[PDB]
Amino acid sequence: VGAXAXVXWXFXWXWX
Amino acid sequence: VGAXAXVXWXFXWXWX
Repeated sequence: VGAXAXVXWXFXWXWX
Repeated sequence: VGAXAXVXWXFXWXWX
């Protein structure tokens, strides 16, 4: 949750 | 995985 990989920014879900 | 909350930086495991 937040940034890198998961839900948030970068990879997986959300943005980036 | 990476940053915010989980394993990596901020909350949960690793650093921050």
